[PDB]
Amino acid sequence: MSEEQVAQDTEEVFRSYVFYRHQQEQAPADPEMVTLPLQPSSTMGQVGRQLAIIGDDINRRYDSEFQTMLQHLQPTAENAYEYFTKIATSLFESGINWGRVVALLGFGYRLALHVYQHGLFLGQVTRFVVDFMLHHSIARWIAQRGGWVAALNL
Amino acid sequence: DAIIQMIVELLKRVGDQWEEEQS
Repeated sequence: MSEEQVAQDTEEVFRSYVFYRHQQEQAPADPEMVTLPLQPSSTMGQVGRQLAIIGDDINRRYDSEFQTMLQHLQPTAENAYEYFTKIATSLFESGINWGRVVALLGFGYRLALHVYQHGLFLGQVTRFVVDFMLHHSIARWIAQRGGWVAALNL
Repeated sequence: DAIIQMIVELLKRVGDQWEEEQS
């Protein structure tokens, strides 16, 4: 499986992940997490749904910590790319595992939610996630392990 | 940069806890 294929899968996984996380957590949420195009029957759509379900407990455990941190980081449309890239790079500095790959999806979700709540961005954050994983060689790491479906089979 | 590294530390902790529980 190619890195470009993983990148295309990543967009679908993240799109579906944010839909199901939004629904799981029902604060103003971003309507585009509902209304942007979505194929719930697709293969990667189902992977993203499963990742959201799996992560519900851990996400609730750390919700207050992340939101206090994001509240003080104050990400905006102007600096979100810089902050996302620095966070994502440092996250993988000591190594890649599926937990950390999935945690980056969760950070993307929280980042998109925060910028919506405080400004007037989901499409952009989607590109940040896909492009980072592609160019930083996370996509290769995923391809070596059989693709995104491997995340459901630890 | 301080809060960047604070977020990174939490994501690493969240991710490693996720990995172990799913494994």
